[PDB]
Amino acid sequence: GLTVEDLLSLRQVVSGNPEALAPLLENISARYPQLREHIMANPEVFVSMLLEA
Amino acid sequence: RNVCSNEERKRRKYFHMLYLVCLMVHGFIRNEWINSKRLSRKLSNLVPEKVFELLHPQKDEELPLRSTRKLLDGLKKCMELWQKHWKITKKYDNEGLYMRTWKEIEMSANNKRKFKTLKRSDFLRAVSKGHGDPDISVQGFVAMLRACNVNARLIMSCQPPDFTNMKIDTSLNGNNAYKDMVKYPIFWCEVWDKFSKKWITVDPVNLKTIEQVRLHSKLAPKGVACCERNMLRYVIAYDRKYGCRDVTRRYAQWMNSKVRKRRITKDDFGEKWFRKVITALHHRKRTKIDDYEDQYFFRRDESEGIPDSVQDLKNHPYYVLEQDIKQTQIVKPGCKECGYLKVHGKVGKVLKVYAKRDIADLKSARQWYMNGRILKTGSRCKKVIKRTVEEDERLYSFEDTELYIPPLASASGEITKNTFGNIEVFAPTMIPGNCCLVENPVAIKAARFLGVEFAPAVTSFKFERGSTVKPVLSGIVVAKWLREAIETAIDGIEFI
DNA sequence: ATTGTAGCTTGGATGTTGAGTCA
DNA sequence: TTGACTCAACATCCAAAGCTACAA
Repeated sequence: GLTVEDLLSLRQVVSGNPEALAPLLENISARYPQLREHIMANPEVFVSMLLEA
Repeated sequence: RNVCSNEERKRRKYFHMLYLVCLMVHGFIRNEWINSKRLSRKLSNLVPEKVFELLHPQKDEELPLRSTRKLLDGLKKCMELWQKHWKITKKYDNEGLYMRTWKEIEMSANNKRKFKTLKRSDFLRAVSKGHGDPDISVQGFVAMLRACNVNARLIMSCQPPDFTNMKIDTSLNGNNAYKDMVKYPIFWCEVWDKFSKKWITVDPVNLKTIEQVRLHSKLAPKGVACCERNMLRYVIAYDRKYGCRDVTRRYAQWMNSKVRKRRITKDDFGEKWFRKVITALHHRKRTKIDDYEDQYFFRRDESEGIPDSVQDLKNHPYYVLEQDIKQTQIVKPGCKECGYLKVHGKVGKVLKVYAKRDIADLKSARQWYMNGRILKTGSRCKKVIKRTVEEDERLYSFEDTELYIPPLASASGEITKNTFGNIEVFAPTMIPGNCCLVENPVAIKAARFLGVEFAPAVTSFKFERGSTVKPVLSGIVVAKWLREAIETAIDGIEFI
């Protein structure tokens, strides 16, 4: 249940700028407490999210 | 001391997972980019005809090895001309994709930084011009080999932060930091050799070698310094056909004893989680090559054998030290040790090593009832153990136990209940065949309101202060034909 | 008031972690 | 440069259906 802007940033970093992962994930995981439980139970959903567009 | 809180422990485990997933997705996407047609038509022109023929030698019946030979020579010549192609190599701006410390990750959020974006087109342009860090270099190389229609994998040694490192201060030695970090690569290449039926390891940029890994690999980092930024635990292979295979086994000499400790897979949950990620990234059907590689991994597993040190046998997936057999375990009849351990530090001191497949777990009668099992007629106990005010508890094996079948409910749906007026239901087995368990805070109030025949369900035991255990009545066992009636009452509880 | 309830101060055995010492 | 010790501070697993005093 994330925004368009964050999923866009995440895909752009993952695809071409993964050296910048550390601070982005710091921000996102600090702003999305729910993400923890999502990753733990449904990692494939997250993967496919990133794999779209 | 120097150990952080448990909250930090869990935060590090979660961040480790998240980071790993992101890295693996990065490898997938980069492997897509590598498949770009626009790029391959350009890189194809870098490989002379002679070399193409060497990369696709004629099948040699009498002695397939000679063909392997010609293949390897082509790969070598490809490596040579790749040096000619690239020319400019850039340094990694900040540790590239080598492992970062927790302190570094903590402070990275502290200070923001401008990041020059790399789009697919930028990647293609950089690879064609021959400009970039060693990672982009090797990636281009894999793209070239693929342009020449050879089955070349991109290999990524994923370096998430180490969730086993529980230190607060995680400082690193600055002396030769970069040189030690770049001593071994993060990305390299694997090429399938159809003649010998093995993956050949190729690092054309960093170590500039080709090897046919048997037991030892030149690419696994060695030395405490080097393993502080390069902890080999997730070596991932991406192929032409968008496959994704965990290939650590090839490059880790001690997968089962050492590496396992440092992997999220060390427990059942992480095992399933990682299998889910792989599957999510594995976009192809199984091939015969997979079968060959699995046989290779199986032989590598067979020949890793018992580890040389006591620590490496703590929580080993296959072996247990005699002294680590729990008080509630026995050696399966007729079995013995499967090996020994020379104890480093004591002359002629030796420990007995058992295969875990040969250790049986025993439980007492009560414990079995807690697993919905009673003892068979004339079962004899296998072990006797103390407890507290002491007490001699007998232990039995699974084979001495039987599945408990509770009596059926009557026609009217009346359940037969224990001395406290409750039914104990610790296992699905323990629900009567013609009954169902309804778990709900108000399932009791509901069944009482309908005046129907039920039985409160004791599903577990709450341990609480004072000194006293308490039963957890989480719901109701009713006959099956009354389920929806109960479910209706439950749904309308506000109206009672 | 002869019942309803707040309060009693999970624990005890066993494993994990990093630091340090030794051979 | 190796690993087997020990130390101490937590963490984690696992048992498995109360008891007293006192206010109302």
